[PDB]
Amino acid sequence: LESTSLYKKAGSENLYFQGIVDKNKIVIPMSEFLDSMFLVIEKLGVHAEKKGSMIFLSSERVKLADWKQLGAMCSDCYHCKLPLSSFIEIVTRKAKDKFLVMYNEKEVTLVARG
Amino acid sequence: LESTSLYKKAGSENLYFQGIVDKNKIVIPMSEFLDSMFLVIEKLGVHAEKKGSMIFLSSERVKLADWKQLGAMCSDCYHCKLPLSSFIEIVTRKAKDKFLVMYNEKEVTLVARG
Ligand SMILES: [Cl-]
Ligand SMILES: [Cl-]
Ligand SMILES: [Cl-]
Ligand SMILES: [Cl-]
Repeated sequence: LESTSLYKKAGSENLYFQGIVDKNKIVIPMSEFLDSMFLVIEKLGVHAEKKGSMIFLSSERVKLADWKQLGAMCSDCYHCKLPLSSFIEIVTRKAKDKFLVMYNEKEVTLVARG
Repeated sequence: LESTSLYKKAGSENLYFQGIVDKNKIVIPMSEFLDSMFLVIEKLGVHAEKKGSMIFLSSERVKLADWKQLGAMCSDCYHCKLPLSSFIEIVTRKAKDKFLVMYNEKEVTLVARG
């Protein structure tokens, strides 16, 4: 019931398939990265959309208190927005065990740690 | 009188001095990067501050129409805010002639093109 928790469980399998995979990095185009990450939380009834460099979240069921706790700007329990970079940092938190995460408006780059 | 124009004129000299400079990359900690970039526009009376993952701009003199044109959310001609990533992309536009620009909450990395 915390939608951000769904990221600790979803593999980087998503990002592997969608990205360009090298020995020591994976590069994922931004729209494909965001599409995959948005789809993860769609199962708790949380809808996500990008407009500009902001991510907008809204939910019919689940409260978004976890997103607010992590920095999102919410108008109520069911509607929040947050910068693209904050969204990327949140959803890749578990991937940081194995990868440096960096990005720009074009793409997300995960570099194997070492 | 367009404050974003001041970036086309300010060298990467700033970033070299503040960063860790290697043969094919420069890595600049975020607070030092933003401090240098904020200082650039301070000369047209534009004040800049980071809070969360947002950059807040306000000006006593110069209008901020150029920032608005580039995506900033403005309450009037003299007050705007924009996501950190959008700010980074804007201020490094001229550096993109020589460098890939990428970043995260920790630091900005410029990789020599080639
Ligand atoms: Cl954990
Ligand atoms: Cl857009
Ligand atoms: Cl130009
Ligand atoms: Cl802060």
